[PDB]
Amino acid sequence: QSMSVKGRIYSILKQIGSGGSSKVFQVLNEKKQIYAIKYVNLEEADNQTLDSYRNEIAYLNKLQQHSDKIIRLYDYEITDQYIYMVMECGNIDLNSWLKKKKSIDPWERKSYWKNMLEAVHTIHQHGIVHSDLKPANFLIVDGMLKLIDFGIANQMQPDKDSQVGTVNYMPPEAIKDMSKISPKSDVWSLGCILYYMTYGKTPFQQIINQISKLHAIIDPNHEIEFPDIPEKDLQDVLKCCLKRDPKQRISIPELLAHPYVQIQ
Ligand SMILES: COc1ccc(Nc2cc3c(-c4cnn(C)c4)cccc3cn2)c(OC)c1
Repeated sequence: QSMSVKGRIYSILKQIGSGGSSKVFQVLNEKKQIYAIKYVNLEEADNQTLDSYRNEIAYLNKLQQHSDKIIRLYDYEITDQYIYMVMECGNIDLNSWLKKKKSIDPWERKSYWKNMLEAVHTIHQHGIVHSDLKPANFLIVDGMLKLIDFGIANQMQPDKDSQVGTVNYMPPEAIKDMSKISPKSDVWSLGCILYYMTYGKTPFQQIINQISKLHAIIDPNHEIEFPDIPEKDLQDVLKCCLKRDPKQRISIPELLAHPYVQIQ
């Protein structure tokens, strides 16, 4: 099968992912260049869902010129029935990659981390707080990590359980506030991803019961374990990201001036 976007024809190689009323396909243009096209079916979409997709497209377009750590959006077609977004095609998402890998290279972990900070910092500059960061929001595109979405609309999974979620990256202030959400909330989630890339587990994964897990995340008495590692700077980053008090938690601008990101 093939699809048309702004008078340009793309042939479908395969479906990469799905989630709700959206599908992502690996496609080729006439010159045999690879792209990823995101198709959103708007036929059963409520005003709230519509506005979320409009807001996600607007921010992707706006952020193109600000950072190359944001996934490229080349073109799009939006009607009342559907949305087509032509984007750069990545090799794999970070969650699928972390599930495969037995061990991560220290240099690779540092380079990916730098990319994540730059991408998240860019959205923060524009007043966006993602609030739902997790490895699946990151795409590996020829050695560099790029942010795929802004947490504004529907997330997707590779191609399966539509019920699947994770509270493993959720910050304490988001749970306590039941507005406490700030850029600091994304620092905690990034901290959890880096903790996963360092210890091979998220800080609270060992807790089965979801209620108990949420209780441990907000409990000041539940001490997060930071076992000794050769990179002392990395250990400091982790501890600074995973402070329960968001006022005491490190900021992204400070994380970008950290020895861990700036020094070999
Ligand atoms: C698990 O296997 C794969 C994961 C990702 C890719 N690339 C890819 C995924 C994209 C997703 C998306 C879809 N699902 N997720 C989690 C992100 C959205 C938007 C653009 C994308 C561009 N490129 C892939 O391409 C061969 C294979």
